Amino acid sequence: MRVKMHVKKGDTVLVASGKYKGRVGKVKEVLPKKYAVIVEGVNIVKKAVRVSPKYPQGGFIEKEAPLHASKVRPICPACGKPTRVRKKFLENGKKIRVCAKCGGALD
Amino acid sequence: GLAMAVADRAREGKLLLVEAFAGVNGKTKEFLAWAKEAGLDGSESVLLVTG
Amino acid sequence: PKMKTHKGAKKRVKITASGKVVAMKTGKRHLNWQKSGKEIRQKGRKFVLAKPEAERIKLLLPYE
RNA sequence: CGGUAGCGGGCGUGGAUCCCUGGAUGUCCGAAUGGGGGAACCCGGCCGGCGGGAACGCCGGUCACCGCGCCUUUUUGCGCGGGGGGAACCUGGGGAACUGAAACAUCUCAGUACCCAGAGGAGAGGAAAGAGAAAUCGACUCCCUGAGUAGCGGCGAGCGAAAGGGGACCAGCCUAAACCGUCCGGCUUGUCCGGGCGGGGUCGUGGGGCCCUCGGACACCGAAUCCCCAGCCUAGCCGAAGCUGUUGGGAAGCAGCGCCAGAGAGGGUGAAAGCCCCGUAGGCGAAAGGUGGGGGGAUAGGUGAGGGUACCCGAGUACCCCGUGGUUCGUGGAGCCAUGGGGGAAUCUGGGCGGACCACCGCCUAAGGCUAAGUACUCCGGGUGACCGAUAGCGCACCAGUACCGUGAGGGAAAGGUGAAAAGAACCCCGGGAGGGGAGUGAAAUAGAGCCUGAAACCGUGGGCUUACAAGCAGUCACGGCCCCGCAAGGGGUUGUGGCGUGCCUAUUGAAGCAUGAGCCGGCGACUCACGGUCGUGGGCGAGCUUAAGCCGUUGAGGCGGAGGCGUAGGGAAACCGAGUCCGAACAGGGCGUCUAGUCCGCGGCCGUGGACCCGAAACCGGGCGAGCUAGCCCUGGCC
RNA sequence: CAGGCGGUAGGGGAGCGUUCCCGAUGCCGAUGAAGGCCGACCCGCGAGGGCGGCUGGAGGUAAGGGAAGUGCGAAUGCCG
RNA sequence: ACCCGGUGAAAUUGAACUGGCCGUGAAGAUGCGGCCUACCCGUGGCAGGACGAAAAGACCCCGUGGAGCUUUACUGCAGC
Ligand SMILES: [Mg+2]
Ligand SMILES: [Mg+2]
Ligand SMILES: [Mg+2]
Ligand SMILES: [Mg+2]
Ligand SMILES: [Mg+2]
Ligand SMILES: [Mg+2]
Ligand SMILES: [Mg+2]
Ligand SMILES: [Mg+2]
Ligand SMILES: [Mg+2]
Ligand SMILES: [Mg+2]
Ligand SMILES: [Mg+2]
Ligand SMILES: [Mg+2]
Ligand SMILES: [Mg+2]
Ligand SMILES: [Mg+2]
Ligand SMILES: [Mg+2]
Ligand SMILES: [Mg+2]
Ligand SMILES: [Mg+2]
Ligand SMILES: [Mg+2]
Ligand SMILES: [Mg+2]
Ligand SMILES: [Mg+2]
Ligand SMILES: [Mg+2]
Ligand SMILES: [Mg+2]
Ligand SMILES: [Mg+2]
Ligand SMILES: [Mg+2]
Ligand SMILES: [Mg+2]
Ligand SMILES: [Mg+2]
Ligand SMILES: [Mg+2]
Ligand SMILES: [Mg+2]
Ligand SMILES: [Mg+2]
Ligand SMILES: [Mg+2]
Ligand SMILES: [Mg+2]
Ligand SMILES: [Mg+2]
Ligand SMILES: [Mg+2]
Ligand SMILES: [Mg+2]
Ligand SMILES: [Mg+2]
Ligand SMILES: [Mg+2]
Ligand SMILES: [Mg+2]
Ligand SMILES: [Mg+2]
Ligand SMILES: [Mg+2]
Ligand SMILES: [Mg+2]
Ligand SMILES: [Mg+2]
Ligand SMILES: [Mg+2]
Ligand SMILES: [Mg+2]
Ligand SMILES: [Mg+2]
Ligand SMILES: [Mg+2]
Ligand SMILES: [Mg+2]
Ligand SMILES: [Mg+2]
Ligand SMILES: [Mg+2]
Ligand SMILES: [Mg+2]
Ligand SMILES: [Mg+2]
Ligand SMILES: [Mg+2]
Ligand SMILES: [Mg+2]
Ligand SMILES: [Mg+2]
Ligand SMILES: [Mg+2]
Ligand SMILES: [Mg+2]
Ligand SMILES: [Mg+2]
Ligand SMILES: [Mg+2]
Ligand SMILES: [Mg+2]
Ligand SMILES: [Mg+2]
Ligand SMILES: [Mg+2]
Ligand SMILES: [Mg+2]
Ligand SMILES: [Mg+2]
Ligand SMILES: [Mg+2]
Ligand SMILES: [Mg+2]
Ligand SMILES: [Mg+2]
Ligand SMILES: [Mg+2]
Ligand SMILES: [Mg+2]
Ligand SMILES: [Mg+2]
Ligand SMILES: [Mg+2]
Ligand SMILES: [Mg+2]
Ligand SMILES: [Mg+2]
Ligand SMILES: [Mg+2]
Ligand SMILES: [Mg+2]
Ligand SMILES: [Mg+2]
Ligand SMILES: [Mg+2]
Ligand SMILES: [Mg+2]
Ligand SMILES: [Mg+2]
Ligand SMILES: [Mg+2]
Ligand SMILES: [Mg+2]
Ligand SMILES: [Mg+2]
Ligand SMILES: [Mg+2]
Ligand SMILES: [Mg+2]
Ligand SMILES: [Mg+2]
Ligand SMILES: [Mg+2]
Ligand SMILES: [Mg+2]
Ligand SMILES: [Mg+2]
Ligand SMILES: [Mg+2]
Ligand SMILES: [Mg+2]
Ligand SMILES: [Mg+2]
Ligand SMILES: [Mg+2]
Ligand SMILES: [Mg+2]
Ligand SMILES: [Mg+2]
Ligand SMILES: [Mg+2]
Ligand SMILES: [Mg+2]
Ligand SMILES: [Mg+2]
Ligand SMILES: [Mg+2]
Ligand SMILES: [Mg+2]
Ligand SMILES: [Mg+2]
Ligand SMILES: [Mg+2]
Ligand SMILES: [Mg+2]
Ligand SMILES: [Mg+2]
Ligand SMILES: [Mg+2]
Ligand SMILES: [Mg+2]
Ligand SMILES: [Mg+2]
Ligand SMILES: [Mg+2]
Ligand SMILES: [Mg+2]
Ligand SMILES: [Mg+2]
Ligand SMILES: [Mg+2]
Ligand SMILES: [Mg+2]
Ligand SMILES: [Mg+2]
Ligand SMILES: [Mg+2]
Ligand SMILES: [Mg+2]
Ligand SMILES: [Mg+2]
Ligand SMILES: [Mg+2]
Ligand SMILES: [Mg+2]
Ligand SMILES: [Mg+2]
Ligand SMILES: [Mg+2]
Ligand SMILES: [Mg+2]
Ligand SMILES: [Mg+2]
Ligand SMILES: [Mg+2]
Ligand SMILES: [Mg+2]
Ligand SMILES: [Mg+2]
Ligand SMILES: [Mg+2]
Ligand SMILES: [Mg+2]
Ligand SMILES: [Mg+2]
Ligand SMILES: [Mg+2]
Ligand SMILES: [Mg+2]
Ligand SMILES: [Mg+2]
Ligand SMILES: [Mg+2]
Ligand SMILES: [Mg+2]
Ligand SMILES: [Mg+2]
Ligand SMILES: [Mg+2]
Ligand SMILES: [Mg+2]
Ligand SMILES: [Mg+2]
Ligand SMILES: [Mg+2]
Ligand SMILES: [Mg+2]
Ligand SMILES: [Mg+2]
Ligand SMILES: [Mg+2]
Ligand SMILES: [Mg+2]
Ligand SMILES: [Mg+2]
Ligand SMILES: [Mg+2]
Ligand SMILES: [Mg+2]
Ligand SMILES: [Mg+2]
Ligand SMILES: [Mg+2]
Ligand SMILES: [Mg+2]
Ligand SMILES: [Mg+2]
Ligand SMILES: [Mg+2]
Ligand SMILES: [Mg+2]
Ligand SMILES: [Mg+2]
Ligand SMILES: [Mg+2]
Ligand SMILES: [Mg+2]
Ligand SMILES: [Mg+2]
Ligand SMILES: [Mg+2]
Ligand SMILES: [Mg+2]
Ligand SMILES: [Mg+2]
Ligand SMILES: [Mg+2]
Ligand SMILES: [Mg+2]
Ligand SMILES: [Mg+2]
Ligand SMILES: [Mg+2]
Ligand SMILES: [Mg+2]
Ligand SMILES: [Mg+2]
Ligand SMILES: [Mg+2]
Ligand SMILES: [Mg+2]
Ligand SMILES: [Mg+2]
Ligand SMILES: [Mg+2]
Ligand SMILES: [Mg+2]
Ligand SMILES: [Mg+2]
Ligand SMILES: [Mg+2]
Ligand SMILES: [Mg+2]
Ligand SMILES: [Mg+2]
Ligand SMILES: [Mg+2]
Ligand SMILES: [Mg+2]
Ligand SMILES: [Mg+2]
Ligand SMILES: [Mg+2]
Ligand SMILES: [Mg+2]
Ligand SMILES: [Mg+2]
Ligand SMILES: [Mg+2]
Ligand SMILES: [Mg+2]
Ligand SMILES: [Mg+2]
Ligand SMILES: [Mg+2]
Ligand SMILES: [Mg+2]
Ligand SMILES: [Mg+2]
Ligand SMILES: [Mg+2]
Ligand SMILES: [Mg+2]
Ligand SMILES: [Mg+2]
Ligand SMILES: [Mg+2]
Ligand SMILES: [Mg+2]
Ligand SMILES: [Mg+2]
Ligand SMILES: [Mg+2]
Ligand SMILES: [Mg+2]
Ligand SMILES: [Mg+2]
Ligand SMILES: [Mg+2]
Ligand SMILES: [Mg+2]
Ligand SMILES: [Mg+2]
Ligand SMILES: [Mg+2]
Ligand SMILES: [Mg+2]
Ligand SMILES: [Mg+2]
Ligand SMILES: [Mg+2]
Ligand SMILES: [Mg+2]
Ligand SMILES: [Mg+2]
Ligand SMILES: [Mg+2]
Ligand SMILES: [Mg+2]
Ligand SMILES: [Mg+2]
Ligand SMILES: [Mg+2]
Ligand SMILES: [Mg+2]
Ligand SMILES: [Mg+2]
Ligand SMILES: [Mg+2]
Ligand SMILES: [Mg+2]
Ligand SMILES: [Mg+2]
Ligand SMILES: [Mg+2]
Ligand SMILES: [Mg+2]
Ligand SMILES: [Mg+2]
Ligand SMILES: [Mg+2]
Ligand SMILES: [Mg+2]
Ligand SMILES: [Mg+2]
Ligand SMILES: [Mg+2]
Ligand SMILES: [Mg+2]
Ligand SMILES: [Mg+2]
Ligand SMILES: [Mg+2]
Ligand SMILES: [Mg+2]
Ligand SMILES: [Mg+2]
Ligand SMILES: [Mg+2]
Ligand SMILES: [Mg+2]
Ligand SMILES: [Mg+2]
Ligand SMILES: [Mg+2]
Ligand SMILES: [Mg+2]
Ligand SMILES: [Mg+2]
Ligand SMILES: [Mg+2]
Ligand SMILES: [Mg+2]
Ligand SMILES: [Mg+2]
Ligand SMILES: [Mg+2]
Ligand SMILES: [Mg+2]
Ligand SMILES: [Mg+2]
Ligand SMILES: [Mg+2]
Ligand SMILES: [Mg+2]
Ligand SMILES: [Mg+2]
Ligand SMILES: [Mg+2]
Ligand SMILES: [Mg+2]
Ligand SMILES: [Mg+2]
Ligand SMILES: [Mg+2]
Ligand SMILES: [Mg+2]
Ligand SMILES: [Mg+2]
Ligand SMILES: [Mg+2]
Ligand SMILES: [Mg+2]
Ligand SMILES: [Mg+2]
Ligand SMILES: [Mg+2]
Ligand SMILES: [Mg+2]
Ligand SMILES: [Mg+2]
Ligand SMILES: [Mg+2]
Ligand SMILES: [Mg+2]
Ligand SMILES: [Mg+2]
Ligand SMILES: [Mg+2]
Ligand SMILES: [Mg+2]
Ligand SMILES: [Mg+2]
Ligand SMILES: [Mg+2]
Ligand SMILES: [Mg+2]
Ligand SMILES: [Mg+2]
Ligand SMILES: [Mg+2]
Ligand SMILES: [Mg+2]
Ligand SMILES: [Mg+2]
Ligand SMILES: [Mg+2]
Ligand SMILES: [Mg+2]
Ligand SMILES: [Mg+2]
Ligand SMILES: [Zn+2]
Repeated sequence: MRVKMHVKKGDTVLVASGKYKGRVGKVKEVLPKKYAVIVEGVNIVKKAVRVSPKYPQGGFIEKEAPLHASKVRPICPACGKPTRVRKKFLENGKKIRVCAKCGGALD
Repeated sequence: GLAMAVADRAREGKLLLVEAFAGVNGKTKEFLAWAKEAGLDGSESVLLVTG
Repeated sequence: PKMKTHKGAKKRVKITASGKVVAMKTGKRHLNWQKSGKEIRQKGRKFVLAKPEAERIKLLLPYE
């Protein structure tokens, strides 16, 4: 029974805390084992790389460091506000995620 | 001592007997309503003893 | 564990109402042919143990 | 697509990884089971298969032993079963010594440690040849009590019951024998004997058999056995409510206004979050497997009253004796239960027992077996701590029963922490490298990986004061000088000369002692706890005080429970009498008593028993491990 | 006001500090917890307790009570 | 052995700013007294002292300690 991530790739989410409090981005990737997410263009850092086949000019590269999955919040496709995931059993059977604020389907 | 404890609270005046709590059908806000009326604004701690 | 009564004391001695400790006079078990009547008589009685040894014996009879 | 990045390739809404349930596969060793063997390797028989397959090899199957059914033509076959492991707990067979007794032998330690066999989630025990004094109880086990009583005891050290009462649990059954039936065998041929099977039978108001009489045989009871179900376990799921401002590297902080609450447990998130995340309260959940001590169904089974008869009612048994064990019982007046030896009955008008023996009065029915629950334990799962926090807590938080030591049995460590995030320092410079200096990342690099904090011993660099005609437990008092902080006056550091000056601990009549202990620093390090006593003390109640186990409630809530314990009477070896009583002929005289105060809880001091303030023997005992060193011998070789 | 106040074994009395509990869903804390390093300062007879500067970086625990693995310099102690 | 380059232990160690004489003192003093002597620091050497190191004296005694051995010590067991 895997880690219970409240957000998937690539949801559109709000970086709700940290240095990037306020930013908005698509969930580029999820890392459940480490309980983290990577949001595009967020939490970027200046990694040094030795001169290589890949990096002949060497120097630095930029890359998005994973944020703690907790710091990130799903945004509603409907009301556009950041929300809290809510579970809703459909008519037929299998369940979906819905916006606790309004009620819209998160998809 | 049990009698003596209720006594200390009697003399202070901080003992109140009620025959029933009216609005409370189960929810916390219901008690909060009722408590307001008994003058339990929650500026002081309360032991609530009831079956 | 709980204390045991010293049966040796229990068989030789008594605690009176006030906690005095009495025993039989020693010295009459035998060799009496030449003991005077007075001596055999006076040894027939009980006597109260001296306080120090008395209070040691009372400790030995704790449920007494 | 484990820890795990890397190189190199894949998979997933056609529902992957992952979690649960049930399958499949499962080399070799191990009870180890075809045989051998120095475990993990070596060699086979029978039957099939494979390769060109005769030889050779591989593959599949099969072949150990013991017990019972002997169903087996003994031979031969078949069938069910056993073996080995398990943390502790359990029963049984055997069974120490140190120690205590201030020596020691009886005794104690103790039927303990330990060895061995066996049982199972428990095991043991268990439906009276009981208890033991009441005209009583009614299987066993477990807890409280009775009780440190009765007793046992070099009557020393010490040991130490039972009945009764209060509770937990609750449950009772099957046979042997008479007698009927049948079946194979006997040859003393038979109303006979023996073995098997079925029926019958199950006892202490004594029962049962067989013959006679009424009843009912369709009434009733009813599993500990079987069937079904609820419920439970082994994956999961739903689950209320926060915005904005602000300081900050970061908000959960501060400020403003809100909301939820059967949820304000807790953990996480860059710091301190009921409303961000996982959750929490409250609910919902299984196709499959396990359980099912609750609910329902069935089956096995089980049930009367008289009269007669005198057929049966567990044998080397009871019983007696000798030698012992058990019990509180140590030979004691020594019963009772058990039995190694000898003698050796009876079938109810019989036997055993109520502490020698006898009489009386009673209790019980031996010499066959089964039985749940209440109880014990903790390898394992969960929950919780006025439990530990890396020298602690398990030996082990980490690659630990490891490294290492030891022939072996066996011994047995040390070792946790960058950061919120690897952003883990490109690039330049010195250098063979190591290591550094710039740069860069970060809030912080005096977080740089030999990474949080970073004390002390210990080692250096720099500065102030000081020191080469003074001899000293190293300090101290004074004065003076220099350097420093100070408006002032005052102070800090250092020490030239003057005064005075026998380290610390322990052990001691006495130590600076040429008596003991300590290189120095850091950390670990010794009067506790339980039960029972005796005083003091803070309280509660008072001629009364008080509950124990347990039951109910809770889930950091208490209540119930009076059995029992102390006290309200003492004296006496006792019978016994009683404000008295004992010795005594006493109506002398003495002794011990009377002339009320206790009891429960907490705290403190001390005492008894426990290792009892901590560390230390030489030794004694149990069970294993060692003749790869050494001693001797046995077998087979070699050397001079 | 008067008198007493050397002290080993030992007896008595009053306190200081360590860990933990209640007090706490509290209060202190990144405007800096604990711990560390200094000090010629304050309070206390003393054990101590404060205050200030530096370090440190996430905890702390009041008044009043409760409980103990509670204080080291020596054990040819133990570990480093 | 000594000197230079390289590597680099140990027992021991309360701390030391560690002189002689005559006294003294638990009776054998670098450490107490009074005198005498001595500029500061080393290197190669000798062993008189530090009652030098090492080993909680093996001698001796003590402990109602241990063990091995003996016998016409006591009690017991095997064996006969
Ligand atoms: Mg960066
Ligand atoms: Mg929600
Ligand atoms: Mg005792
Ligand atoms: Mg005795
Ligand atoms: Mg005696
Ligand atoms: Mg007396
Ligand atoms: Mg005479
Ligand atoms: Mg006389
Ligand atoms: Mg007295
Ligand atoms: Mg007493
Ligand atoms: Mg691993
Ligand atoms: Mg990988
Ligand atoms: Mg791998
Ligand atoms: Mg690779
Ligand atoms: Mg690649
Ligand atoms: Mg599916
Ligand atoms: Mg295997
Ligand atoms: Mg074999
Ligand atoms: Mg086989
Ligand atoms: Mg072989
Ligand atoms: Mg062959
Ligand atoms: Mg074969
Ligand atoms: Mg046949
Ligand atoms: Mg046969
Ligand atoms: Mg046969
Ligand atoms: Mg079969
Ligand atoms: Mg078995
Ligand atoms: Mg076995
Ligand atoms: Mg047996
Ligand atoms: Mg045994
Ligand atoms: Mg046996
Ligand atoms: Mg002995
Ligand atoms: Mg003793
Ligand atoms: Mg002894
Ligand atoms: Mg002794
Ligand atoms: Mg003992
Ligand atoms: Mg035995
Ligand atoms: Mg016993
Ligand atoms: Mg035992
Ligand atoms: Mg069970
Ligand atoms: Mg049981
Ligand atoms: Mg059970
Ligand atoms: Mg059982
Ligand atoms: Mg049985
Ligand atoms: Mg039985
Ligand atoms: Mg009966
Ligand atoms: Mg009797
Ligand atoms: Mg009666
Ligand atoms: Mg009677
Ligand atoms: Mg009666
Ligand atoms: Mg009767
Ligand atoms: Mg004894
Ligand atoms: Mg006894
Ligand atoms: Mg005994
Ligand atoms: Mg005995
Ligand atoms: Mg007993
Ligand atoms: Mg008896
Ligand atoms: Mg009883
Ligand atoms: Mg009762
Ligand atoms: Mg009972
Ligand atoms: Mg119970
Ligand atoms: Mg019953
Ligand atoms: Mg039958
Ligand atoms: Mg028979
Ligand atoms: Mg015939
Ligand atoms: Mg015939
Ligand atoms: Mg048959
Ligand atoms: Mg039969
Ligand atoms: Mg029959
Ligand atoms: Mg029958
Ligand atoms: Mg009878
Ligand atoms: Mg009859
Ligand atoms: Mg009859
Ligand atoms: Mg008739
Ligand atoms: Mg009739
Ligand atoms: Mg009728
Ligand atoms: Mg009917
Ligand atoms: Mg049933
Ligand atoms: Mg499951
Ligand atoms: Mg569940
Ligand atoms: Mg949820
Ligand atoms: Mg929620
Ligand atoms: Mg603030
Ligand atoms: Mg809660
Ligand atoms: Mg709480
Ligand atoms: Mg927020
Ligand atoms: Mg979860
Ligand atoms: Mg939970
Ligand atoms: Mg609950
Ligand atoms: Mg509900
Ligand atoms: Mg739930
Ligand atoms: Mg199912
Ligand atoms: Mg099922
Ligand atoms: Mg299962
Ligand atoms: Mg069960
Ligand atoms: Mg089921
Ligand atoms: Mg049932
Ligand atoms: Mg039916
Ligand atoms: Mg029937
Ligand atoms: Mg009948
Ligand atoms: Mg017979
Ligand atoms: Mg016989
Ligand atoms: Mg007999
Ligand atoms: Mg006998
Ligand atoms: Mg026996
Ligand atoms: Mg005996
Ligand atoms: Mg016994
Ligand atoms: Mg006996
Ligand atoms: Mg006797
Ligand atoms: Mg006897
Ligand atoms: Mg008899
Ligand atoms: Mg016997
Ligand atoms: Mg016999
Ligand atoms: Mg007879
Ligand atoms: Mg006869
Ligand atoms: Mg009879
Ligand atoms: Mg009897
Ligand atoms: Mg009798
Ligand atoms: Mg007789
Ligand atoms: Mg009887
Ligand atoms: Mg029987
Ligand atoms: Mg049983
Ligand atoms: Mg567990
Ligand atoms: Mg647990
Ligand atoms: Mg702690
Ligand atoms: Mg450590
Ligand atoms: Mg640490
Ligand atoms: Mg460490
Ligand atoms: Mg360590
Ligand atoms: Mg463990
Ligand atoms: Mg690990
Ligand atoms: Mg490991
Ligand atoms: Mg281990
Ligand atoms: Mg391991
Ligand atoms: Mg070693
Ligand atoms: Mg890390
Ligand atoms: Mg970390
Ligand atoms: Mg660098
Ligand atoms: Mg270079
Ligand atoms: Mg080279
Ligand atoms: Mg830099
Ligand atoms: Mg920089
Ligand atoms: Mg910073
Ligand atoms: Mg800095
Ligand atoms: Mg690293
Ligand atoms: Mg790392
Ligand atoms: Mg390193
Ligand atoms: Mg290195
Ligand atoms: Mg270090
Ligand atoms: Mg350092
Ligand atoms: Mg300079
Ligand atoms: Mg200097
Ligand atoms: Mg001069
Ligand atoms: Mg001076
Ligand atoms: Mg001057
Ligand atoms: Mg100058
Ligand atoms: Mg200067
Ligand atoms: Mg200065
Ligand atoms: Mg100034
Ligand atoms: Mg100035
Ligand atoms: Mg001045
Ligand atoms: Mg000065
Ligand atoms: Mg000076
Ligand atoms: Mg001066
Ligand atoms: Mg001087
Ligand atoms: Mg002196
Ligand atoms: Mg010493
Ligand atoms: Mg002296
Ligand atoms: Mg000395
Ligand atoms: Mg001397
Ligand atoms: Mg000496
Ligand atoms: Mg000495
Ligand atoms: Mg030392
Ligand atoms: Mg030392
Ligand atoms: Mg020394
Ligand atoms: Mg050393
Ligand atoms: Mg201590
Ligand atoms: Mg003491
Ligand atoms: Mg004490
Ligand atoms: Mg203590
Ligand atoms: Mg006590
Ligand atoms: Mg007294
Ligand atoms: Mg008291
Ligand atoms: Mg009182
Ligand atoms: Mg009790
Ligand atoms: Mg409840
Ligand atoms: Mg309960
Ligand atoms: Mg709790
Ligand atoms: Mg709790
Ligand atoms: Mg209770
Ligand atoms: Mg009692
Ligand atoms: Mg009489
Ligand atoms: Mg009388
Ligand atoms: Mg009178
Ligand atoms: Mg008379
Ligand atoms: Mg007279
Ligand atoms: Mg008179
Ligand atoms: Mg007189
Ligand atoms: Mg009189
Ligand atoms: Mg009088
Ligand atoms: Mg009176
Ligand atoms: Mg009077
Ligand atoms: Mg009185
Ligand atoms: Mg006491
Ligand atoms: Mg004693
Ligand atoms: Mg000991
Ligand atoms: Mg003690
Ligand atoms: Mg004691
Ligand atoms: Mg011995
Ligand atoms: Mg020996
Ligand atoms: Mg061997
Ligand atoms: Mg050899
Ligand atoms: Mg040869
Ligand atoms: Mg030759
Ligand atoms: Mg004080
Ligand atoms: Mg709290
Ligand atoms: Mg708190
Ligand atoms: Mg809270
Ligand atoms: Mg407060
Ligand atoms: Mg900050
Ligand atoms: Mg501030
Ligand atoms: Mg600061
Ligand atoms: Mg310093
Ligand atoms: Mg200052
Ligand atoms: Mg002051
Ligand atoms: Mg304070
Ligand atoms: Mg202060
Ligand atoms: Mg700072
Ligand atoms: Mg600080
Ligand atoms: Mg932090
Ligand atoms: Mg406190
Ligand atoms: Mg505070
Ligand atoms: Mg306080
Ligand atoms: Mg306090
Ligand atoms: Mg309190
Ligand atoms: Mg306190
Ligand atoms: Mg301690
Ligand atoms: Mg010490
Ligand atoms: Mg030391
Ligand atoms: Mg040493
Ligand atoms: Mg060491
Ligand atoms: Mg050492
Ligand atoms: Mg260490
Ligand atoms: Mg050391
Ligand atoms: Mg030379
Ligand atoms: Mg040279
Ligand atoms: Mg050299
Ligand atoms: Mg010095
Ligand atoms: Mg001399
Ligand atoms: Mg001198
Ligand atoms: Mg010296
Ligand atoms: Mg002097
Ligand atoms: Mg001198
Ligand atoms: Mg030189
Ligand atoms: Mg040299
Ligand atoms: Mg020289
Ligand atoms: Mg010399
Ligand atoms: Mg020696
Ligand atoms: Mg000699
Ligand atoms: Mg001794
Ligand atoms: Mg002696
Ligand atoms: Mg002696
Ligand atoms: Mg000797
Ligand atoms: Zn919405």
